[PDB]
Amino acid sequence: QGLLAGKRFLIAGVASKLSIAYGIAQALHREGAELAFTYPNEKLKKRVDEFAEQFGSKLVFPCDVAVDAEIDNAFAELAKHWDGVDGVVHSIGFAPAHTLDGDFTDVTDRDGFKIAHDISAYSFVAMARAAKPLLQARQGCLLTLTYQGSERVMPNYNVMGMAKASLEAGVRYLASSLGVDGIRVNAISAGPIRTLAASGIKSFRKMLDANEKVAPLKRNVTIEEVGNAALFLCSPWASGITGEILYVDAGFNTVGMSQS
Amino acid sequence: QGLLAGKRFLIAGVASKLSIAYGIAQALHREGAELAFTYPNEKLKKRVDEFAEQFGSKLVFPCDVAVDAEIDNAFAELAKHWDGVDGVVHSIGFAPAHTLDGDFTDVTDRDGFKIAHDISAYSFVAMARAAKPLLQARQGCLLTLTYQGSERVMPNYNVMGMAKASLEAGVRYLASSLGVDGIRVNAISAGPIRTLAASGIKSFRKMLDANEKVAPLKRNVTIEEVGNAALFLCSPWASGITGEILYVDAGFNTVGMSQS
Amino acid sequence: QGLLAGKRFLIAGVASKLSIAYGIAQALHREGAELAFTYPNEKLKKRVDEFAEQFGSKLVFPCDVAVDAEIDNAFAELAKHWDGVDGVVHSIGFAPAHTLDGDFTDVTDRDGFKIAHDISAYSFVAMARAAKPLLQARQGCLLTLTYQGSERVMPNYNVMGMAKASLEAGVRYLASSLGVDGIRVNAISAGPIRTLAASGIKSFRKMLDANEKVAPLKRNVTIEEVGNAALFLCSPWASGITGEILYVDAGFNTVGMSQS
Amino acid sequence: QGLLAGKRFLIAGVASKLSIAYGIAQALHREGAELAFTYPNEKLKKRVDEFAEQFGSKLVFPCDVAVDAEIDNAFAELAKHWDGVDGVVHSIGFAPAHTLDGDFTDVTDRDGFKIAHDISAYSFVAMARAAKPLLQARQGCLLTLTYQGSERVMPNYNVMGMAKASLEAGVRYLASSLGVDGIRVNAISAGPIRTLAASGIKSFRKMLDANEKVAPLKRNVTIEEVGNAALFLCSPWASGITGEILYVDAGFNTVGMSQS
Ligand SMILES: NC(=O)c1ccc[n+]([C@@H]2O[C@H](COP(=O)([O-])OP(=O)(O)OC[C@H]3O[C@@H](n4cnc5c(N)ncnc54)[C@H](O)[C@@H]3O)[C@@H](O)[C@H]2O)c1
Ligand SMILES: NC(=O)c1ccc[n+]([C@@H]2O[C@H](COP(=O)([O-])OP(=O)(O)OC[C@H]3O[C@@H](n4cnc5c(N)ncnc54)[C@H](O)[C@@H]3O)[C@@H](O)[C@H]2O)c1
Ligand SMILES: NC(=O)c1ccc[n+]([C@@H]2O[C@H](COP(=O)([O-])OP(=O)(O)OC[C@H]3O[C@@H](n4cnc5c(N)ncnc54)[C@H](O)[C@@H]3O)[C@@H](O)[C@H]2O)c1
Ligand SMILES: NC(=O)c1ccc[n+]([C@@H]2O[C@H](COP(=O)([O-])OP(=O)(O)OC[C@H]3O[C@@H](n4cnc5c(N)ncnc54)[C@H](O)[C@@H]3O)[C@@H](O)[C@H]2O)c1
Repeated sequence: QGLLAGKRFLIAGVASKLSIAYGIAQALHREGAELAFTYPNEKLKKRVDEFAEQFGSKLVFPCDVAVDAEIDNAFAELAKHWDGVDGVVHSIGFAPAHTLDGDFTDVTDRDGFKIAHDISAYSFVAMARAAKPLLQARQGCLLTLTYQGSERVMPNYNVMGMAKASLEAGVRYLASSLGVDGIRVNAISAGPIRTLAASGIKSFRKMLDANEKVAPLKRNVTIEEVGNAALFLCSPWASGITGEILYVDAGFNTVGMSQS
Repeated sequence: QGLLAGKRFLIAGVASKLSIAYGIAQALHREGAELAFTYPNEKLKKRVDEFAEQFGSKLVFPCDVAVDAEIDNAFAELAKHWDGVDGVVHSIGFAPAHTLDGDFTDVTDRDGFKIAHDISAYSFVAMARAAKPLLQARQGCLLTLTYQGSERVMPNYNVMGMAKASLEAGVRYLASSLGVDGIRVNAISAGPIRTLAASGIKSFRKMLDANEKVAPLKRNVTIEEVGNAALFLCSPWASGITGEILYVDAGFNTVGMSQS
Repeated sequence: QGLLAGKRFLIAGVASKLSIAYGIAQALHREGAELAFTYPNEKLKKRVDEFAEQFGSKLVFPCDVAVDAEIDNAFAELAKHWDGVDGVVHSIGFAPAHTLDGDFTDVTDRDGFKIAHDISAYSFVAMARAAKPLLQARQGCLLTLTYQGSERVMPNYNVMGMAKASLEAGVRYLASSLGVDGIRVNAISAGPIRTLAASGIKSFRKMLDANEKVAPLKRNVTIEEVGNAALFLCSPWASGITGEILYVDAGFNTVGMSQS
Repeated sequence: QGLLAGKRFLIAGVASKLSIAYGIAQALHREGAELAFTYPNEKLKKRVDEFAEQFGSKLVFPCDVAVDAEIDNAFAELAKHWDGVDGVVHSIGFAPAHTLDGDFTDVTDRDGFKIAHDISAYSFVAMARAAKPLLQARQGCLLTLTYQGSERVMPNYNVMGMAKASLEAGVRYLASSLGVDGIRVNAISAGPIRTLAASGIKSFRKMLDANEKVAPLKRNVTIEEVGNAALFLCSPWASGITGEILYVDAGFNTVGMSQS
């Protein structure tokens, strides 16, 4: 038996096999978890069904976190199939491209700010409410991904750095609120990894090349290592850890100035 | 001839004689600065006109930071009068009443999140964009107010924690964007202060009494030490300080666990 | 197999069955690890022989970290039995009772300060150096314990706060130095736990009680939960992690102010 | 008059006209402070009398911070002239050369650890204790200098980072220990400036080049910009500010990764 024998986990935000969430899906399944999966939109449905089956899963649901009623239904639809759940993994984030390309002051407009924070920060609080019942059942847990662009400035990150800072404070507030029920809320801050949201971004190459040089382990981290770190926080080995941001970035955050 | 002699400062967020905005206006004036002012809406037009008079000022303009026209217009209006400005002081913050009262997961709703972040965080960026031409002239600087509820959970603060965390990251993103022009960007993390944004609230009472016991100096902060600290971060004595979050809370944030 | 099958770990700082290093050992053996052990003075030896016998181990050595030869010695003595080690686990700390018993200014003399930083902080840098040859073979990994009394004031803790601050800086620096050799350095900020360090102290309970009231999971943490976190940080599941301070304190570090 | 109208201030650690101590003293004298100085060893005495002459001071005393006797005497010898005192500025920092030149794990020996901590971290505590009676009288304040080597890795800083972290904790433990006598205790974390610590070192030249590139204000900071921030923390404008590490580094600390 694996560490999560006969446990249930919903995984929000699986678009491709390069995803962080795919790396998280692998790891949990490896340790004998039973996965459910949400999809954002009808175009993604067939691919998420293929990914679901790859993890021996037939529990797929449409959930666009921009809509309230999709969040409510997607967990009311899950409540039919499962009478409880051990963890929900939030691995969602978005910003309009125009707010990510350039200098923060000019391109950061109201509507792009409003979306960044809605999808990337409020979805997690929305999802935490719509899960609270099925989580209370098994004293389950929450996991989200964040980026250190929130604590310190990173080129081009811009309005995401704010929406990610909102989300990390939001982790600590969910943790205190849901603590009394036995639910743990945690996040991982991942180093840069090549996925869909990095597709063809030219900054990303140089920026990964910089992260590789600056980091203490002299390499960029893998979706495998983010998967294993997530698993730990989704497991009973992390029962004393709530409210935590776990940096999985080779120790890049700890470096103030690199020799060359 | 005080420290700020023949300098100009727009002060955004004066609603009463209790306000941190008021305290800041007092000490900047007390050092010989030419203040301009803004007011949210028509109902607060007279009271601010009255508070404007007090500091030799007649440069009062309408600014609801919810609307994009009103932000840009009021920064043209001022550009007729002034051809330069040494500082802008953001001191605006709002969240709907039901978001600041209950269980975080239970009470915190999509629009309440949108609104809180929109007024309490994006307004700062929007004002920095609008204020950018004038500040370029004098190589001036920005200042906003934040609360350590972002960094560590406080009771009944909830989504404002998420909104302040977003604002504080914003301060750093601005610090880097506008730093090429000598424009500084800082914030003050004020202890709790009975100002207008706590009246009718019986929790805030208990909150000030706790703060007095935990704080090292064993006393709350009113608005004149927050005012004098804003004076400092707005003076040429802080020419080397940008992107800072200065804690004006008589040490509260350093205490891990206070005796009883 | 267990996760740590065919892996070797040294455990420095086993005093009693209340100890954290004791708890750590139980976790590591439970997943198939072959432990070594150390003892500081002659009076401890047989108790450490007996704890080592409980984990199927006759690798028990003298290592008083006050003495350089005794640190240099044991890692030559270990070098006979093992060609390569998968990690040292530093779990040593000390301060003269009189320094942890009163007002910080009144009681913090030069020798107290000297011992505190020598045993609790410096030692980790020495035992990193002594252990580096055996660590490079299997790309092993270090791990010390710390208390959040470094980052915020806890009453009585006093000089150990400055020692732990030094130690946590010790971690980030070693992590950069030894990263090049593939080595991971990490710490755990454990919540307060009743162990032989507190045995005689009245005020520690009132401190343990406070933690339970403030912490979001409303409970203290066990040497098991610390132990299980230390297993994860010593494994291939934490290969993407170095320089981290992982809080295992049921989320006490996230709360600025708790209901009552 | 200026801000510090007939206040008294002690300045430990003026080495030359390039020192921060000197630069602070200057800015403190500008606002009407009567200054007293100390010197370390018999060589520096004339130079420190020569400098103390520049600012109106014949109050100059011998104080090697390695020795307890000269601390208790220096504050007994000051107590003759001055009945009370308004602040003590601690600009003392020292580590061996060998410890600040190489790989961290190799060059850090027990004695170099003990010197770096004992001088750069304990000296600040020891002086606060001797200076209590005089400080208590005028409800005076303490200031110290630190480097963000404590919080993140800057190359070749090595064991000093452990001492600056140790120090930065002591600022908090002293802020809460001496807080009940209305004594404020703060530190300035200063950007890199060329001083007598930098003289002879060649890495320093390169480290300022990068710090200028990275820092949002595109410039290093001046002893006058550190002077005027110290002034603020030693003044009545900072009465709500204790236990603070104020960054005066052109916002370098706020940058995760600079473009280029
Ligand atoms: N890429 C990195 O190196 C990195 C580093 C740190 C943190 N992260 C975080 O990891 C998370 C996962 O991103 P990723 O790296 O796997 O990239 P990704 O683009 O594959 O993942 C983001 C996911 O968000 C989903 N999503 C977008 N809008 C949605 C909506 N309205 N409703 C529902 N789902 C929606 C997408 O379908 C997608 O699967 C993000 O929140 C990101 O900020 C990534
Ligand atoms: N009082 C505290 O405990 C404390 C501590 C730290 C920081 N802060 C923050 O400092 C700032 C100042 O608050 P305050 O203490 O002066 O209270 P306040 O109510 O006097 O000030 C808030 C200001 O925001 C303005 N405002 C609200 N909604 C607006 C809108 N739609 N458009 C434009 N202006 C709008 C109000 O007119 C008012 O002037 C806020 O951001 C607050 O959150 C408060
Ligand atoms: N228990 C807590 O509240 C707590 C919380 C966080 C961190 N910590 C830290 O974790 C570590 C483990 O503490 P513990 O709870 O296991 O206490 P413990 O007393 O059970 O273990 C401390 C160990 O340090 C050893 N030690 C003391 N002086 C030594 C010396 N000169 N040379 C070598 N070894 C020496 C002791 O003999 C013992 O084995 C310490 O560094 C402590 O500061 C403790
Ligand atoms: N300049 C920078 O780059 C920089 C940046 C951040 C922090 N700092 C810190 O600021 C402080 C001032 O450094 P500086 O730039 O003026 O260099 P400096 O060497 O000129 O000043 C340090 C002072 O410490 C004194 N000192 C050393 N050992 C002593 C002892 N045993 N007893 C008494 N006095 C002793 C010296 O006499 C000297 O005046 C130090 O703590 C330094 O670590 C410097």
